[PDB]
Amino acid sequence: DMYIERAGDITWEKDAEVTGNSPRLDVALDESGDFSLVE
Amino acid sequence: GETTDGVYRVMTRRLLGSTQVGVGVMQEGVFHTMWHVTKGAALRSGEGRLDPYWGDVKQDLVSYCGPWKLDAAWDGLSEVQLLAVPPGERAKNIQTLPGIFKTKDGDIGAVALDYPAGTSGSPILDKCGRVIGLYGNGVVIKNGSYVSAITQGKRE
Ligand SMILES: Cc1cnn2c1CNCC2
Ligand SMILES: Cc1cnn2c1CNCC2
Repeated sequence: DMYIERAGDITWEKDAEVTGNSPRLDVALDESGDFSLVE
Repeated sequence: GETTDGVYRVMTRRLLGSTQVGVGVMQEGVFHTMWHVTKGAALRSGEGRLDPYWGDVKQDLVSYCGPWKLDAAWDGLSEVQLLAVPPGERAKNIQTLPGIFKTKDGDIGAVALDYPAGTSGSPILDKCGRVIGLYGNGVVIKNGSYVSAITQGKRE
């Protein structure tokens, strides 16, 4: 049995930690909703 | 149950202890999550029941109590924030500049941030606090890093 619990408000936070790169990738999406890399 | 707008954890007591299987967004009385988090099953909020209303395995999205309400879109230029809600940990904002998933049907923003699978369904936001999609449907790239699409539904 699945249940939900509140975790917070949805807001933009000034001076949040900034990380992560921005890759441009060719991908395919199959009938099962799974992505795969196209090469 | 609780119907206040905001971000929620999706939990199960079927496995050992209480396990976080995902996250979701409550907005305008509709609960929004990724299909793979619930597999379309009913949810509980206290003593209240949330029944699935719309879903699609290919988009990997599902709404409860009403139709999909989130329609904001990434502008294709600006940094966004993932409001990550990891299992057993406090909600935390992470700012990033999305990359792009290029597909035969068009381009989609993507966020190169790696969190445990039970973080799936966490919202990605723009600078006005609008939900531009949900985190958790993605791929593993060449160097072994995980990258998630910014998955958004359609408001009918
Ligand atoms: C992580 C996970 C599990 N099942 N699915 C996914 C993502 N793509 C849709 C199906
Ligand atoms: C957010 C999510 C969903 N599935 N997975 C992840 C990250 N680690 C790889 C598997």
